[PDB]
Amino acid sequence: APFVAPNVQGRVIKESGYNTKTFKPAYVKPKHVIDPNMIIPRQPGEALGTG
Amino acid sequence: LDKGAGYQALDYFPKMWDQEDPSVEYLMSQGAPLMVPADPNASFLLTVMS
Repeated sequence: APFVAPNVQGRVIKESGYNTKTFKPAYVKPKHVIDPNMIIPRQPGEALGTG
Repeated sequence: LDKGAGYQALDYFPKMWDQEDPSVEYLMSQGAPLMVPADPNASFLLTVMS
């Protein structure tokens, strides 16, 4: 607090305000194409020979 | 080799789908044929003309 000789008025004290933060979320979009070149070939569980 | 009928093996598969605008239908039948002689030597071919 300010020391102020009691013979005088007093001292005016300043203030401070405040702030805000604002954010937009980002966007994510992966995809696969699944044409036959991927469906046909033998997958690991398939028996050798026939499948 | 079609998502229709679960890729299963068929003599032929009739398939039909439409385009929304203009309203055009497409109609396709597809099949995977081969005629195999079990004994390719049970027959012969003779060319007789010149």
